[PDB]
Amino acid sequence: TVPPMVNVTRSITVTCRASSFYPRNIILTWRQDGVSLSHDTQQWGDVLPDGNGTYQTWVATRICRGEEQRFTCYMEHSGNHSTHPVPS
Amino acid sequence: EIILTQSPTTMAASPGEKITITCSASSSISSHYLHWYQQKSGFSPKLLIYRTSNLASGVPARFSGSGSGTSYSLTIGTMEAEDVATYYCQQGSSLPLTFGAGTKLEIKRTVAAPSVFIFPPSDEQLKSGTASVVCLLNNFYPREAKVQWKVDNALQSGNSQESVTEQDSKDSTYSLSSTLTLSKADYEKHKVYACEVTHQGLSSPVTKSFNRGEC
Amino acid sequence: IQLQQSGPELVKPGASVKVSCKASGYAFTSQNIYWVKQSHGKSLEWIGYIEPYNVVPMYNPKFKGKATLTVDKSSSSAYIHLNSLTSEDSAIYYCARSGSSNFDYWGQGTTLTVSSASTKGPSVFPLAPSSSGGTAALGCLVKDYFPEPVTVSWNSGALTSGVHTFPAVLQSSGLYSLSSVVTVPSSSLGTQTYICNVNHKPSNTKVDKKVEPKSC
Repeated sequence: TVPPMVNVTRSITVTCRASSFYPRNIILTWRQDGVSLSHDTQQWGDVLPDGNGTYQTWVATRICRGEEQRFTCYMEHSGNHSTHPVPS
Repeated sequence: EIILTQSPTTMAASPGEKITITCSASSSISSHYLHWYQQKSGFSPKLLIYRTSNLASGVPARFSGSGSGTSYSLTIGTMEAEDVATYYCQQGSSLPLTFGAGTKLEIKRTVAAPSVFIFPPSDEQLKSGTASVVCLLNNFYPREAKVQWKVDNALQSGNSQESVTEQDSKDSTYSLSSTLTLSKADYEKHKVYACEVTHQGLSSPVTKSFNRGEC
Repeated sequence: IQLQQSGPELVKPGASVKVSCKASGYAFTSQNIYWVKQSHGKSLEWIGYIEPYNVVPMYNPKFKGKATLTVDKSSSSAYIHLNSLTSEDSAIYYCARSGSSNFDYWGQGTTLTVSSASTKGPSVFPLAPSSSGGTAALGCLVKDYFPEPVTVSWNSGALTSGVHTFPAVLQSSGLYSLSSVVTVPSSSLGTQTYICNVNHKPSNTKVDKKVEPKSC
């Protein structure tokens, strides 16, 4: 098992990238105030191999200016989990 | 804040009736951030519907929800005795998070007269200088009742307190206590203690009484 | 999933209190904990939430400087600290956990009473059955206690059918009183014993009272 590297980027579109993980099974989602967003209000990457024996994926959602502090990206992989804010 | 206005404030539905309650938001919200809760009397609230229309775990199929923008609704397709509760809408679109004031749903049932019981003060209580006389109206419908206390055939005023249960989740009735409070000295100075009950299930008022000091 | 809160509290005006919420059935740091206030007979009010993984709270501006939210991993628990207490703070406080909604799961509630009056356990008096339609009513009068709440069971939980425990009334003495009653077949008065079990946590009072029929 290889734990994902999780990185959140703000462009407002916020994107949560999980990279370099194994096995391919992973849960990633945006939350607003801890409440998991529906699948249909997020944009989803495929889970793709990276040529080093691991996988990567991503999930994005569109938010309004000033709402960043309400949004977090939740990850579960291989019995572990984490929560990441939008960087400021 | 986003104000959520629930209508009606209260409503009685017949068994098997389709009943719809509404939640109006002061400005537009996404249906994904509008949820409903049910609070049965004596218990905590429970999630009923999430994101406007999705039934929470354990919620029966007779519930549904609809809406968008500023106008949301919850429907019970067939009102059941166990659905008596207060129902709250709640928005999570903007901070602060807010709830509506609640809609209290009760159920109609056939008229049921109260069973009336009277209890004298215990000898244990009389030892410490006060006398409480209790009149119980049990398992009646509808809620409206008149209870009048008489002591030696004189109508009492100001010296009783009433308490009523919430509608029973199984039989859809109410019960009511009425407690008459007197000093031991005043209690020992009178004989006939009577509670008279008026209710639409009774063809005329029912009086239950006892005589202090008698078997 | 279970959220278990600490017990009822009587606190003096101007003092503070800390209420706990122990979360089980899921990984503690994987979901936000929320707090809600419900004043007696009133609606639900959001106080705040805390993201336990990074320990990041958010507050309703109505409760900024009143409420402080914290967490502790060794106890799998979230806490709400309320300061500068007044009678307006008397309410039931609920812990909850978000998921698909802001409040997917709720704790059992904690009754906070803010008052300078002293705790007093109840006196428990029988409501003795004596001479409706082959049914006898009996009960216990649970009198002169402070603060709310009290619990009443019958026969240590074995008697539940036909029990009605009434809402308490605040008397002009500043103390609460309620009755708990049960209806039973009149034929059972000779054979069965009936005991009300009254618990009042704030005074650490437990009273069992046998309710016997009137002899004469």
